[PDB]
Amino acid sequence: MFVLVEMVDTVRIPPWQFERKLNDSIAEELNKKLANKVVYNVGLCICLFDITKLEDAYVFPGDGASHTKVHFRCVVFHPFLDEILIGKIKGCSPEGVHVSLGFFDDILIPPESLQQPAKFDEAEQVWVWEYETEEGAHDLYMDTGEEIRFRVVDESFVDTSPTGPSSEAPYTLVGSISEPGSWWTSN
Amino acid sequence: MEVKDANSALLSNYEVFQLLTDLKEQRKESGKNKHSSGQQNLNTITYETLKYISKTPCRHQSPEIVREFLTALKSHKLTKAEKLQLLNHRPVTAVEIQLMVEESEERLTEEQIEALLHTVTSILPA
Amino acid sequence: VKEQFRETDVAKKISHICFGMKSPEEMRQQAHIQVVSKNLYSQDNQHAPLLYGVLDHRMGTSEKDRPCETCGKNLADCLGHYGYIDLELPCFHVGYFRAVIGILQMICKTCCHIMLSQEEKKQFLDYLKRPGLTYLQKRGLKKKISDKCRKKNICHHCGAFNGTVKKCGLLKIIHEKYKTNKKVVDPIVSNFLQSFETAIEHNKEVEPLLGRAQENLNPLVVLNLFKRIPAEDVPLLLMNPEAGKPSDLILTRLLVPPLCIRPSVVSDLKSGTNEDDLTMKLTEIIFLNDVIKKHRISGAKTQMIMEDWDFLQLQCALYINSELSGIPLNMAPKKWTRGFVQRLKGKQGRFRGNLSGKRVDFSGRTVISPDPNLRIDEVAVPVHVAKILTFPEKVNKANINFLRKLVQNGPEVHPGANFIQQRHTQMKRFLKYGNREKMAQELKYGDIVERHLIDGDVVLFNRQPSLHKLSIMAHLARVKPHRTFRFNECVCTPYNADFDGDEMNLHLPQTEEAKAEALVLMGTKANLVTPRNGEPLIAAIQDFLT
Amino acid sequence: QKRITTPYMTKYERARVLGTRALQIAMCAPVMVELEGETDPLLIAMKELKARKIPIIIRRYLPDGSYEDWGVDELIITD
Amino acid sequence: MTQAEIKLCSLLLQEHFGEIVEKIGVHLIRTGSQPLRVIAHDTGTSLDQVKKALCVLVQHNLVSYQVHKRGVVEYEAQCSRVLRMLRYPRYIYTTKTLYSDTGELIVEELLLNGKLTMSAVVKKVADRLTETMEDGKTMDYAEVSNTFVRLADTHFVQRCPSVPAPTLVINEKDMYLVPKLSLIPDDGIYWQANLDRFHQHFRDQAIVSAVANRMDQTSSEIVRTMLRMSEITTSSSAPFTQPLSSNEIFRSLPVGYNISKQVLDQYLTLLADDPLEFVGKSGDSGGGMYVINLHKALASLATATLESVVQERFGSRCARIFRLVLQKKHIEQKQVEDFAMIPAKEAKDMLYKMLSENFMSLQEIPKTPDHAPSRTFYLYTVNILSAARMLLHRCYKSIANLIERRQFETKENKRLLEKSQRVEAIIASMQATGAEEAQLQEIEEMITAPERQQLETLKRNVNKLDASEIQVDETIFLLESYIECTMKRQ
Amino acid sequence: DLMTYKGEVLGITRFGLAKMKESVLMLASFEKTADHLFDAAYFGQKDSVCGVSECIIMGIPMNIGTGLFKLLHKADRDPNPPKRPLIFDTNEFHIPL
Amino acid sequence: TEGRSRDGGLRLGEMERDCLIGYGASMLLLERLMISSDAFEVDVCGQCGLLGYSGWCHYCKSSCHVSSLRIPYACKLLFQELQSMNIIPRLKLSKYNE
Amino acid sequence: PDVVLKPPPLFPDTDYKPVPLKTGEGEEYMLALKQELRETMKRMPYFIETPEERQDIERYSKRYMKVYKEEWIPDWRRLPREMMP
RNA sequence: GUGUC
DNA sequence: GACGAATTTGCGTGTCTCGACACG
DNA sequence: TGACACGCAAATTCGTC
Ligand SMILES: [Zn+2]
Ligand SMILES: [Zn+2]
Ligand SMILES: [Zn+2]
Repeated sequence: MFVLVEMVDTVRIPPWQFERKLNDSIAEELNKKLANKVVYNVGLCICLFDITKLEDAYVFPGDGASHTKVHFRCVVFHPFLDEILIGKIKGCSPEGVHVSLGFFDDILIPPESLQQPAKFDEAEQVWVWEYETEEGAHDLYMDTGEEIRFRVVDESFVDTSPTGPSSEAPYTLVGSISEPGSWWTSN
Repeated sequence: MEVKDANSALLSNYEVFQLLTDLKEQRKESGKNKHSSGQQNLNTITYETLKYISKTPCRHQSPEIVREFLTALKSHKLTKAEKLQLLNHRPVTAVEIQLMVEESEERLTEEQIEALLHTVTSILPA
Repeated sequence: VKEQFRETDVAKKISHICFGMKSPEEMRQQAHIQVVSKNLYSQDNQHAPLLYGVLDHRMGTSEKDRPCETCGKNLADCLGHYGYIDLELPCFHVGYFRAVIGILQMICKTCCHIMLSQEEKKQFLDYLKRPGLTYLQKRGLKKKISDKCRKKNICHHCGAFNGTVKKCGLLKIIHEKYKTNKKVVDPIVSNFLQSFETAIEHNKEVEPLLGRAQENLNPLVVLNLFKRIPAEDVPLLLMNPEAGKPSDLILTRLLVPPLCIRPSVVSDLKSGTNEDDLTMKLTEIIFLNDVIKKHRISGAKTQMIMEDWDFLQLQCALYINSELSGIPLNMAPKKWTRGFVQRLKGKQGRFRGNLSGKRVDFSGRTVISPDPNLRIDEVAVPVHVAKILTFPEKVNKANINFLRKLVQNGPEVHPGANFIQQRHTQMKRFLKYGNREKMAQELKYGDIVERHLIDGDVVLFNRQPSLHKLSIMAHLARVKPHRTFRFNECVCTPYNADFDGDEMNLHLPQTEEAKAEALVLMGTKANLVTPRNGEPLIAAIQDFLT
Repeated sequence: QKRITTPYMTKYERARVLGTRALQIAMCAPVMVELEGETDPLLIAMKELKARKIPIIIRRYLPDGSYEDWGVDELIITD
Repeated sequence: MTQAEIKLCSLLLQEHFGEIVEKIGVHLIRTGSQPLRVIAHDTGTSLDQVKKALCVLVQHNLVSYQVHKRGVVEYEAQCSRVLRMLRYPRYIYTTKTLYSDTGELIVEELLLNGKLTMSAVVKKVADRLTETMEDGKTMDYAEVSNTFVRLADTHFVQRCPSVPAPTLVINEKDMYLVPKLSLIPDDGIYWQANLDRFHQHFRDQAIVSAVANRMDQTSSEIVRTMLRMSEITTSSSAPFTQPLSSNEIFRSLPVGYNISKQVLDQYLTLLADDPLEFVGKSGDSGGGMYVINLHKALASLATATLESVVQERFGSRCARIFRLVLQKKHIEQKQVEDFAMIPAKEAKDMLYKMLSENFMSLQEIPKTPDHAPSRTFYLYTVNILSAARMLLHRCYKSIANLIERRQFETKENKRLLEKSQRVEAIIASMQATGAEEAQLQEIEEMITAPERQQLETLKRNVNKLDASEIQVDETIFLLESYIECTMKRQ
Repeated sequence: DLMTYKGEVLGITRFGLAKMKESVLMLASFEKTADHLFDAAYFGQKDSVCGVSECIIMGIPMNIGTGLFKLLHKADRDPNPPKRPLIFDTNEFHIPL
Repeated sequence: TEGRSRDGGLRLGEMERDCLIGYGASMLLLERLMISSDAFEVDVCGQCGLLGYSGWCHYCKSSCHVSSLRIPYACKLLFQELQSMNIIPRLKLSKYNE
Repeated sequence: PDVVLKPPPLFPDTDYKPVPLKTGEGEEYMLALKQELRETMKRMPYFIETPEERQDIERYSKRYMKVYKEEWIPDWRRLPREMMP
């Protein structure tokens, strides 16, 4: 839901589905194709916005289908470096914290959280924050949490492709504690 | 597949909201729910996206108010990208203004900050 | 977790084909296993493959007692792997001999620089660099350049006299240098002659023999003079730099082909195996690779190493052509073997024998008989043949009750199907072992069903001695229980049948796209005049005329 | 835009169009005619051509690379 | 020229210059002369970057250009001039061993900028030297120019062809003038170091060192003197030194050496009556003159290099047979063992191992129009030229492998390196503010044992490889001087 | 006219067919295979498969007769459909600094 | 296979191919030579034209540039036979749309 | 005539070991001289360290990008007149 | 190899 | 008068020299 | 056991030092 990217690909229409409009068909089979798929570096596709220009169809001898090469713009979720967003924390780990978005269900913050964070999981998941300049503040974070506002940095792109003969998180983000949710910010 | 331009036509979240609201209301009337998993993936994506958008207090703003607020903020300097970065969330607090622009201490003054603050509070409802 | 986008099935076409020769380094890079053993079969419990051998199962399976090793599969989904064999002494090639004797004439043998002038090199290069170049214009350019390189015997870059280059024997190169003329005495030949008497005080049987002592280029000096040639003058030498390179002309690393390309013969006679001639030649040349490495330590003279070297060199060159001319009688084998070009060259080859032939299925042939009770585009097919032949078709909304009745009829009756295929899962099921009453109901839209030959089919009928294009035609099929071929006598002249000993053949199109193409072009009503002159060929015969 | 090609329908294109239509009708395609009770969609593929109800466009390519669009209904069928 | 030199210069221009320029540079070695548009087309690079690469290559006098058929400009890259970038440290050291830091810092910037004016050399040398001193920052321009004149009159830094249509035809003259300076604007005069002079000096050094450790320490002073009088009259191609007599030699001998006339003639005749045959006397009953032979000495040097290579690789017993067959040309297989007392088995083994590596040739002598490998005579002979030319092709791939190994280890411990170097600047600026030993124990234990042990080995490995590189490229220089002398431009 | 458009009067033999046509595997499928294949490997040229024999061997439909043209499906299609107008990106509003 | 004693088929030689060529039919000529005789699906690479396996190359050791095509088994056998004769048929793929 | 079933190693252990190098104060002087020549010509304007840099979105941090772009004067007078940047 | 077209 | 250069002609060598089916 | 297109090579003539 951040950047709309233009793409081009050939889409074959079934020979029995000729009663529906070619535009409606193409739009439906391009919505079904790129629905919940992650790509190399552009990001994660969400849906289809619209087609720009539609070329003619070709009937190759041998199959009998209809191939059309159309340019379409799909909405991909790819934020930039200095962007603040809110999330609901899934759980805690001794290495960062595991938080999720609405659809994107994998982001984890590293130990770089605050000035005095302490982590220890004896039986449950605990994140405590000590803050002493001249008075005493103790903030406690347990099994679940909501409304954490942070900046998404250290973006990583890993590709999964079959290595060797054919006989797992493609998108990775971290967060810096900015505004834990009373409200106490961090600068 | 081939890509003409990788990063192009940076859009907003309300545009996605408006596009996904009318996308599913006509899909359930027309669609036969024929392909189970292929349609299930799209349904899940759209549902999670619309839920995240509806939890975001930015759905009660039609495009004309967006255009008016953008023309109002066009006035001073702020930034092309920080324009919609500031519109993505509610800047009601003065601390979030300091985090919107990475350096908001030397460029302008805080009085002009509360000015645009009340300008935005007069724009978005609650 | 989220799934990554991936292309469903990569479907592409072939644009063009490029030809090129590989290097031993790339050969080893592609190769999988290195064969060092000559023992084909291990002398243990049963016939079993020996590891690191020529008949190994790591290059691909050829029979059905053992699975594959690289990727677990069977003989259907297995393409093949290659191997590399290192040779002790580099050897000559059988097809790249003319290229080598031409390059030896072009480039020097003392400096490794093409003998041309700076002003002529550019006037050849700009003519070479043209937007339009055919394969014949480069055939004559090498011819034109070899002439100017052979006119001059003294190079302009350095000051050494080369001589000339001609071949001798079968695979032997003698560079004619140190010529002794009777006009003036050259200092180079003088030093050459003074350099030889320093050893003719032990054996006085070479002073009558040194007068024709010259330079004999061996593969060791040839391969190294191909490594000192500049890459600048290669584009002018008419050699594609991206495909090939001048050094890659001497074989020193042999590429073991896949094992699926050389199937083994089995006998129900003696519990016996029979290998391919390629495998036997490989086991014979590997035994020559180990007999030379033993003699250097064991201690041999120059000639006893030289004849083993050139034997190993000739057995590798006779492995591809295998019909080379000018072989010494002591080296000539008496029994005949076929090589790599013998699979290509010949009537029973692979170019016009397999590729052009490609024997067809769903066909037959039977003696013809007269039947003046049919039409011009009709032919009678026996029921026994119609029961064997099947035609696959997909079930539409109009073909539901028409093929349900046929599958209810059965395979033993003439109108009916034998194999049934499902819509999504592509697998065929018999109609003789299973029940027909239940599969008739179990039918969906878009199901392939192969039924027997029915009346009203575009079926091809022809003869074997085809000279003109009207020797093959397409008619409508008709089932008649007489166990013989029948057709009208008027169309006997195009086939030129004599109706006493003629056995004509018949073909059945399988795809629907070709069933409509043989009806409009190869039609009996359409094809009535001949393209030669324009006269109608089908009018009448003797009896009707009388 | 003016056509520089003969208007008569060739048999080479007639056969290929008939084959394509026969292969497409057997793919559960919407028929462009009310057919009689009869199988072998090849037999009814000629019926649509005789009535000029075939939605297929013929693209003729020239040696240089020029494309020419022609309609099956615009072509003249002679037999 | 070949794939080895092209692969070497590719890395040499990728580590010295940039990737874009080295691409066009390597593309200019596969095709001799090509138009600018055709180059920009087939290379795949845009026009601006191609022009940048071309002007970079021209500024370092690495590529030449000529006017062709209509008005076109054909560029040509010479690989021999490119392969001389591995001897820059040796050139600077040879300039610094005779002269002082003046000549070193004058010539080290002439090879990093190619065509440069002397007003710029004096400028930059003066600036750097004033910045080097602490209290007295006074550097005379006259002493900087004095070493420049010493280079100019000894023929070390010459003038490149100046400016005398689609382009201008650069012309060269014999006007090596030194325009009189004006020290606190002279344009159109650029100076450049002369490399053949350095090659001649290295040849004299090698000759005198060989004749030193060969026979005597004193006769090398005499030959170096005989090689000092001919620096002006003799050139590189000339195989025979201009004739010189003993009476003129006794005039110019070192100041700290008192050797009389007849014993000097004694030394000279001992140098003449010598199997090495470096100096040859042509005289009379009265007197005469001596002439130094350069080619027959370079041949001996290359021969000694070949025997050293075969002795280090194969063995001393094997080099013994190599020298035995080099002495007795065209010897036969069974008669080599009656000379060399070596067991027949491993003798034949050594002979075949040598011949299978292209170290020896075998010549055929048949008695029949048929080859008849049985009924023929084989003879073993040695060729010096081809062996030197084939070792030269090995040295280049050796240097290429060394460079690839040196560049390989840097990119696995790279982020570790610029991360440990980033911690260096954190405390380097902190120590200026105030020294905290607690912030020192922070960096004492912040780096782990394998985090600090990697640089320790990497520096040693890089040093070893860069030190082997020079010992290898001196051998190619000693080997390329014997190949070019026998080569006669017809 | 087949043996005169080149400029020389050719005959239909192995040498004449080697001169009139330009395909490697085609010339190899007529007479000696080793010579033509080795010459092609030595030269190292590229061959665009467009002959009937090449298209039959490799498996491409030959572009002679029925394969000379291309069929196009005629259905309800729109080249340039009306796209959704933007409410955010209009550059006369988005003025850079 | 050859012969009736082993239940073989019929042979389609060149003289009968000339009759189909003179007519001008390309669909049936390809249907009864490639579709009904030997239809094989092979895979090669775009970087370097070579016969791979399981969508994987042993020359580049990467499955990025991998594609497939339909070829008769005879042609693939001829390619695998010629590659052992120092004759490598470097192939260049393309899209049928291209 | 014996047969080997286990293939030889890819690195056959050599006959003798390599030779140690010669070292003098001039040798490490030349080593450091080469190590500084490489680093300095890596930091020269002639060395093109700018192939092309792509930037998708513009940021506000434009202060820490003040790179000094001083090309050397190409001296077009003593240069091919056809080539004009 | 034999037999037929 | 005598030597380097280019022309015409006898002689050496390689490739195939239609298709199809059936049986032992 | 016919077909002639390729090389390979020796006899011979115009020409200029
Ligand atoms: Zn396998
Ligand atoms: Zn030469
Ligand atoms: Zn690959």
